[PDB]
Amino acid sequence: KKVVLGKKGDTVELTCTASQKKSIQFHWKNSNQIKILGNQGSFLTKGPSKLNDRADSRRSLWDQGNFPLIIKNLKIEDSDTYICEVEDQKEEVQLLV
Amino acid sequence: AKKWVTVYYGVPVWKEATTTLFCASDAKAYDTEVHNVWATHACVPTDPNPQEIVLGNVTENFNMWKNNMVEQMHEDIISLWDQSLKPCVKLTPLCCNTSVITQACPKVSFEPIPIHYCAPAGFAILKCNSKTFNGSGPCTNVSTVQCTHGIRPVVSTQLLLNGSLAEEEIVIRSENITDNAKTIIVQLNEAVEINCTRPNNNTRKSINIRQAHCNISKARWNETLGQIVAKLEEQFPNKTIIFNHSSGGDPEIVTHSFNCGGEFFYCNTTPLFNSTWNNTRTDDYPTGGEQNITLQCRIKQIINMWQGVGKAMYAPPIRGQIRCSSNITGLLLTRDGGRDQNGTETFRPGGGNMRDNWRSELYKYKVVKIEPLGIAPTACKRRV
Amino acid sequence: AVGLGAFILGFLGAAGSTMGAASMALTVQARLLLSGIQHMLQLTVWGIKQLQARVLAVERYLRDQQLLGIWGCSGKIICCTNVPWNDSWSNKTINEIWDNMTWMQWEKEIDNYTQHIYTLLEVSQIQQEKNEQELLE
Amino acid sequence: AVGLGAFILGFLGAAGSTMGAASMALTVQARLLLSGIQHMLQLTVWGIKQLQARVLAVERYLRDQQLLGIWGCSGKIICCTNVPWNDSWSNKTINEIWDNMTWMQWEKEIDNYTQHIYTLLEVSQIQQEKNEQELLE
Amino acid sequence: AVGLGAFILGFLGAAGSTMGAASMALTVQARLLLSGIQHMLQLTVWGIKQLQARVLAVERYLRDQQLLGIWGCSGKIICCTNVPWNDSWSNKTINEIWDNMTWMQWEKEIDNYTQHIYTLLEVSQIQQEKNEQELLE
Ligand SMILES: *[C@@H]1O[C@H](CO)[C@@H](O[C@@H]2O[C@H](CO)[C@@H](O[C@@H]3O[C@H](CO)[C@@H](O)[C@H](O[C@H]4O[C@H](CO)[C@@H](O)[C@H](O)[C@@H]4O[C@H]4O[C@H](CO)[C@@H](O)[C@H](O)[C@@H]4O)[C@@H]3O)[C@H](O)[C@H]2NC(C)=O)[C@H](O)[C@H]1NC(C)=O
Ligand SMILES: *[C@@H]1O[C@H](CO)[C@@H](O[C@@H]2O[C@H](CO)[C@@H](O[C@@H]3O[C@H](CO)[C@@H](O)[C@H](O)[C@@H]3O)[C@H](O)[C@H]2NC(C)=O)[C@H](O)[C@H]1NC(C)=O
Ligand SMILES: CCCCCCCCCCCCO[C@@H]1O[C@H](CO)[C@@H](O[C@H]2O[C@H](CO)[C@@H](O)[C@H](O)[C@H]2O)[C@H](O)[C@H]1O
Ligand SMILES: CCCCCCCCCCCCO[C@@H]1O[C@H](CO)[C@@H](O[C@H]2O[C@H](CO)[C@@H](O)[C@H](O)[C@H]2O)[C@H](O)[C@H]1O
Ligand SMILES: CCCCCCCCCCCCO[C@@H]1O[C@H](CO)[C@@H](O[C@H]2O[C@H](CO)[C@@H](O)[C@H](O)[C@H]2O)[C@H](O)[C@H]1O
Ligand SMILES: *[C@@H]1O[C@H](CO)[C@@H](O[C@@H]2O[C@H](CO)[C@@H](O)[C@H](O)[C@H]2NC(C)=O)[C@H](O)[C@H]1NC(C)=O
Ligand SMILES: *[C@@H]1O[C@H](CO)[C@@H](O[C@@H]2O[C@H](CO)[C@@H](O)[C@H](O)[C@H]2NC(C)=O)[C@H](O)[C@H]1NC(C)=O
Ligand SMILES: *[C@@H]1O[C@H](CO)[C@@H](O[C@@H]2O[C@H](CO)[C@@H](O)[C@H](O)[C@H]2NC(C)=O)[C@H](O)[C@H]1NC(C)=O
Ligand SMILES: *[C@@H]1O[C@H](CO)[C@@H](O[C@@H]2O[C@H](CO)[C@@H](O)[C@H](O)[C@H]2NC(C)=O)[C@H](O)[C@H]1NC(C)=O
Ligand SMILES: *[C@@H]1O[C@H](CO)[C@@H](O[C@@H]2O[C@H](CO)[C@@H](O)[C@H](O)[C@H]2NC(C)=O)[C@H](O)[C@H]1NC(C)=O
Ligand SMILES: *[C@@H]1O[C@H](CO)[C@@H](O[C@@H]2O[C@H](CO)[C@@H](O)[C@H](O)[C@H]2NC(C)=O)[C@H](O)[C@H]1NC(C)=O
Ligand SMILES: *[C@@H]1O[C@H](CO)[C@@H](O[C@@H]2O[C@H](CO)[C@@H](O)[C@H](O)[C@H]2NC(C)=O)[C@H](O)[C@H]1NC(C)=O
Ligand SMILES: *[C@@H]1O[C@H](CO)[C@@H](O[C@@H]2O[C@H](CO)[C@@H](O)[C@H](O)[C@H]2NC(C)=O)[C@H](O)[C@H]1NC(C)=O
Ligand SMILES: *[C@@H]1O[C@H](CO)[C@@H](O)[C@H](O)[C@H]1NC(C)=O
Ligand SMILES: *[C@@H]1O[C@H](CO)[C@@H](O)[C@H](O)[C@H]1NC(C)=O
Ligand SMILES: *[C@@H]1O[C@H](CO)[C@@H](O)[C@H](O)[C@H]1NC(C)=O
Ligand SMILES: *[C@@H]1O[C@H](CO)[C@@H](O)[C@H](O)[C@H]1NC(C)=O
Ligand SMILES: *[C@@H]1O[C@H](CO)[C@@H](O)[C@H](O)[C@H]1NC(C)=O
Ligand SMILES: *[C@@H]1O[C@H](CO)[C@@H](O)[C@H](O)[C@H]1NC(C)=O
Ligand SMILES: *[C@@H]1O[C@H](CO)[C@@H](O)[C@H](O)[C@H]1NC(C)=O
Ligand SMILES: *[C@@H]1O[C@H](CO)[C@@H](O)[C@H](O)[C@H]1NC(C)=O
Ligand SMILES: *[C@@H]1O[C@H](CO)[C@@H](O)[C@H](O)[C@H]1NC(C)=O
Ligand SMILES: *[C@@H]1O[C@H](CO)[C@@H](O)[C@H](O)[C@H]1NC(C)=O
Ligand SMILES: *[C@@H]1O[C@H](CO)[C@@H](O)[C@H](O)[C@H]1NC(C)=O
Ligand SMILES: *[C@@H]1O[C@H](CO)[C@@H](O)[C@H](O)[C@H]1NC(C)=O
Repeated sequence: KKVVLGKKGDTVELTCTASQKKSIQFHWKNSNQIKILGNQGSFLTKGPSKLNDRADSRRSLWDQGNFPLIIKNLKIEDSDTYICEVEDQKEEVQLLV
Repeated sequence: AKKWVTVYYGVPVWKEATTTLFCASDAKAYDTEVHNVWATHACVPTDPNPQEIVLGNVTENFNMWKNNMVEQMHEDIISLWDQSLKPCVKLTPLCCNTSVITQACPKVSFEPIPIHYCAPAGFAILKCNSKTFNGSGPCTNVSTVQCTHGIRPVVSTQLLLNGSLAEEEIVIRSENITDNAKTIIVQLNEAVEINCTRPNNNTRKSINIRQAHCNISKARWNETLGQIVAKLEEQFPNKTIIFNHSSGGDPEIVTHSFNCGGEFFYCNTTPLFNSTWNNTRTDDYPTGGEQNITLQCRIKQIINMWQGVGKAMYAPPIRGQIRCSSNITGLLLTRDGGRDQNGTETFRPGGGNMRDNWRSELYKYKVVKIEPLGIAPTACKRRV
Repeated sequence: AVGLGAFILGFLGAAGSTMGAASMALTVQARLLLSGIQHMLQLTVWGIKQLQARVLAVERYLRDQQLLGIWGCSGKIICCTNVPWNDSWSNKTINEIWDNMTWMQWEKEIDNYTQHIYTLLEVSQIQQEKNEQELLE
Repeated sequence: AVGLGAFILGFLGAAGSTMGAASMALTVQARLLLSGIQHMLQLTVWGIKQLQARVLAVERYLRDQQLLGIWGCSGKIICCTNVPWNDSWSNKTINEIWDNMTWMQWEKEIDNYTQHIYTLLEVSQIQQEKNEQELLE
Repeated sequence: AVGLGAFILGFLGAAGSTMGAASMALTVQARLLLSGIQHMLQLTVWGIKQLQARVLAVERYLRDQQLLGIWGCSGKIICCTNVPWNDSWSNKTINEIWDNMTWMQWEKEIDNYTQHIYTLLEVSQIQQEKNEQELLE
């Protein structure tokens, strides 16, 4: 896994990517398969997660094949494995705080 | 006694193909209304005498989630909207600066016309006539047509409006009913009427006009959920079925949305999805006798666009009466799954991907081409 | 006839029929055919669309009838060649294929070999032409 | 040409000509052909009707050209078979028929036998195919 | 294909290509084809004009395919005859003609002889038919 370490109170950008640049559906889930963020059409949605008031995404980059998850105000409780689902492929990044 | 190669021409074999479809519609072209104006120079008159041929004993694999007819409808509708419901300010990213267009916002009449998609010469459309077709299995009753049924391009989220109903039962279709990352399309076999309005009696607030409501028959809505629940129960037999409000995100997803004229009606659907179902019967919709579930709606001027990333501003609301009368014909649901779902499943309104809205109507159709040249072994030999 | 299969170039039979049954049905229909035994704009528009489909099918038909001469099968609906079946392409017997399979199933059974077979057919025709011209001297 | 007889599929000659005369005229015209030596709605409507008639005649022509393969006569305007005339069908000589009768009169002379003859033609073709495949071994 | 030459009946190749090059290109394209690998009144008017052009080309094509039977070349794009070249009509060799000339140049080279050649082709076919029927006795 890619491993990214942040610190309590910081902001971390975790990313998923694609070879195709535009009109790509993606989702971010945690290790317990709970949705955090995702792309429906052109809209950003949130899942039933502990991160709904902290997680965000830079919508302008979605058409660049870059689908970031940004967690603002990190806590130790956020350390986890974050799973990207983009198109058909999956990616995993571990976040430590 | 040897097997020899034989070439045959006129072999009744077809393959999947992608071509550009044309369209037809019953446009009047003099009503000034956007769809009639667009259709005037986009679509032809419909076929005065359409025909359908049933193919006996033909099994065909259909897949509604890989259907390219969707992409064409998606692109035609985007053009229809961009050529009509023009925002005053259109702001989009460019990668990442912003590109801004300032232009007039005339108000226009805006009501959908069912559009029929038709195969060009050399192509044909196969239609799956099974009443239980789930969107990805084989279809054992297949007929050939040139044109699809007409589909009204209604653009909405959470609840699908107008379009069409299932023949017998509510059918729940999902590419993968268990991955928690697909929109579940629920097609109803009965419509539920929703009546939305702003009845010409509004004021303005400052320091309202942007206030409207929608009435949903209570009895039909609760009966509808009971039938949906019965099908969900079959899929998830040991779990509680919970209908909840949306999870968060852009307003177009969180609330319902639709467009009448230039009025975008963002409506709070919490009153429709706030209940826990035990087998197929529950409470949480008390029998008070009102028989009307009402939604609170707002008209917004700055909205997120569905056709791409960006925001757009539209001119303020019409001062008279706005009336919309729609048929809820299906739902777009997503699941709340996870490792800790200890005996329950939660369903929430979703949508926002306009392709899902179009798949819900185009799922029965496939475009094919004919490849008449085939080879089979024979017992004859060529004289040489 | 020509409407078999519910489409032009579906000439040899109904989709869903077995290959064998379709051939027999075609023969019977051929014998019968030779024995010989409300106005609106949309009518104009669709009349043109229908003609375009019919004209195109005819043009494609005629083109293919001449293109097939490359394998020595020009001007034919049913040809016959001198290329052996080679067994590995399909392990089924003549009766198994013709009696139980339809045409689509058959094409699925061997579509990993048709580009190979087409090449073999061309090679055989070239050799046949060469041999005939050598004999004519 | 193709307009002979004042209709499509009247190819072999003028109605009213004798069978013999029509054949000779056809040959002459064929040599010449190869040597090579105001706007109203009704124009749209009739343009479509005219095309439908022409497209249909072509489709029928092509269909029949392939159907006739059942007697070994595919792809032909004039065929030749190995079925004897059998005398009783018509007691006239070759010159009497070809020199004095037209085509309609001829068909009237023998229309009590054409279903019989068609059957005989099919049988001969089947036997010919069988014999050829038996020889090729 | 059929669009070669930028016109229907330009089937054998691009104008401007040499005769030889066109033949080779035709073979390659034939292999590929068999391997298989906004509304206004004027749309009605021109749709009809386009169909008339296409229908006419088909009718002419089919007619000529049958007319050529007079030389023993019916049903063919490329024929082969038994009439000697006779030298005087053209003093060029097979390679000189096919490698360096285009089709228009070639026709210009021999258009003082084509009526003569057409006559010779007819005569040969008549003799061939006569000989075959004499043998069949
Ligand atoms: C599902 O299908 C149904 C029907 O099959 C769709 O329902 C239709 O929705 C349209 C949208 O409003 C509605 O159209 C109105 O009908 C009224 C009947 O007379 C018209 O008067 C009204 O026209 C006025 O309002 C328009 C708003 O944009 C103006 O553009 C237009 O110029 C008119 O405006 C004048 O009058 C108003 C009056 O208050 C005034 O304020 C203005 O200033 C101006 O003076 C519309 O035509 C249809 O009647 C509905 N059909 C039915 C049967 O009710 C439904 O929308 C589909 N669902 C979805 C989601 O699309
Ligand atoms: C649930 O909501 C619906 C709205 O969709 C209510 O129906 C409406 O009830 C009002 C009651 O007055 C009806 O008004 C009547 O209109 C006619 C029109 O000519 C008028 O003549 C009558 O005097 C009266 O004003 C209204 O028409 C009716 N809407 C429809 C479409 O019929 C319904 O009553 C609500 N349910 C309950 C239990 O309140
Ligand atoms: C109005 C539209 C009508 C449709 C027109 C269709 C035109 C398409 C032409 C495709 C030609 C394919 O390519 C060519 O075909 C001819 C067909 O006899 C082959 O020709 C072969 O048969 C002929 C006659 O049996 C022989 O004289 C020749 O020696 C032999 O090789 C060529 O070897 C091949 O290179
Ligand atoms: C766009 C429309 C174009 C018109 C399409 C017309 C299609 C109509 C097809 C009719 C088929 C009639 O029925 C079938 O014909 C073929 C014609 O060769 C016959 O086939 C016969 O000739 C071929 C070639 O000479 C041999 O390979 C075969 O062994 C022999 O039996 C079949 O024995 C007969 O059963
Ligand atoms: C819908 C429109 C379709 C297009 C219709 C075109 C019809 C044009 C017909 C032109 C006929 C030309 O003239 C005639 O052609 C036939 C073609 O086999 C020749 O016939 C020759 O071939 C046939 C078959 O190979 C033999 O049976 C015959 O013994 C032999 O002479 C005639 O000797 C000639 O006189
Ligand atoms: C396959 O689907 C077709 C289309 O619905 C069914 O045929 C229809 O049956 C109804 C019964 O009243 C008729 O009114 C329609 O006109 C029929 N349509 C056509 C195109 O024929 C057909 O029965 C189905 N077959 C099976 C086995 O279910
Ligand atoms: C639609 O129904 C078909 C069956 O008719 C489902 O396909 C089956 O899925 C199971 C899952 O393990 C396989 O074992 C079967 O072999 C499949 N059958 C066939 C014929 O493919 C299909 O998945 C259903 N699709 C949806 C969208 O629910
Ligand atoms: C439908 O989604 C489920 C859930 O993602 C897929 O099943 C998973 O497949 C991965 C592959 O390694 C396994 O590790 C998971 O444990 C599986 N999950 C479960 C719950 O079994 C399933 O394969 C998908 N089905 C299709 C047809 O794609
Ligand atoms: C939508 O439903 C509401 C009730 O849920 C309707 O409002 C009621 O209308 C009746 C009719 O006389 C009044 O007596 C009630 O007092 C109203 N209720 C309230 C809370 O004011 C409303 O009119 C319906 N909408 C439409 C368009 O009819
Ligand atoms: C939305 O308005 C429609 C009419 O435009 C309502 O349908 C009518 O309901 C009354 C109630 O008794 C019936 O008598 C009428 O016959 C119905 N009309 C039609 C055409 O069926 C509809 O019920 C309204 N929706 C809601 C939720 O009240
Ligand atoms: C609808 O979803 C919300 C969001 O998850 C549920 O609210 C949560 O309920 C649990 C139960 O203990 C609380 O701990 C969470 O704090 C609640 N979330 C929030 C944001 O308050 C809600 O209960 C669901 N509704 C139904 C009917 O189950
Ligand atoms: C939809 O309406 C409901 C009211 O029925 C809103 O829920 C309320 O939100 C406020 C916000 O603080 C809470 O204090 C209330 O207790 C909530 N009410 C209930 C019954 O839970 C809901 O947020 C609205 N949703 C949207 C998307 O507008
Ligand atoms: C779910 O939303 C519905 C929307 O109707 C709520 O129903 C209303 O509940 C209040 C509670 O006092 C009643 O007074 C209303 O009359 C009810 N509406 C109708 C049309 O009868 C329902 O209670 C909500 N459920 C939960 C569990 O909160
Ligand atoms: C129905 O309620 C009973 C009460 O104990 C519970 O055990 C059961 O699981 C519930 N079933 C569903 C589907 O909610
Ligand atoms: C649906 O309405 C009927 C009407 O009697 C009621 O009994 C039933 O409990 C309702 N369903 C729910 C979920 O309240
Ligand atoms: C809702 O469905 C009924 C079923 O017949 C139909 O008559 C009605 O017009 C539909 N309403 C809309 C708005 O399309
Ligand atoms: C389909 O199966 C039935 C079973 O008797 C048969 O009669 C019918 O002809 C079949 N259709 C085709 C296309 O073979
Ligand atoms: C086809 O026959 C040849 C004959 O030697 C053989 O080598 C070849 O492998 C066969 N094709 C296949 C796919 O086995
Ligand atoms: C081919 O058919 C024979 C018949 O006995 C069988 O033994 C053989 O295994 C078959 N080959 C394959 C690949 O199934
Ligand atoms: C009709 O008879 C006259 C008599 O000379 C003849 O010249 C003419 O060609 C005949 N017409 C036909 C169709 O034979
Ligand atoms: C045809 O010739 C056969 C030869 O034996 C004969 O039996 C038959 O009766 C003849 N046909 C007629 C109508 O006489
Ligand atoms: C057939 O022609 C011959 C020729 O002499 C004649 O004698 C005989 O009677 C004719 N048959 C009939 C039935 O007229
Ligand atoms: C024209 O000449 C150029 C020179 O290279 C050649 O490539 C091209 O194919 C020629 N065009 C034709 C029609 O032969
Ligand atoms: C063609 O060959 C013959 C053979 O004798 C010859 O007489 C004739 O003159 C040749 N043609 C020309 C134009 O020389
Ligand atoms: C024909 O080609 C030969 C080749 O040597 C040449 O000698 C002769 O003069 C040529 N004839 C003419 C008329 O040019």
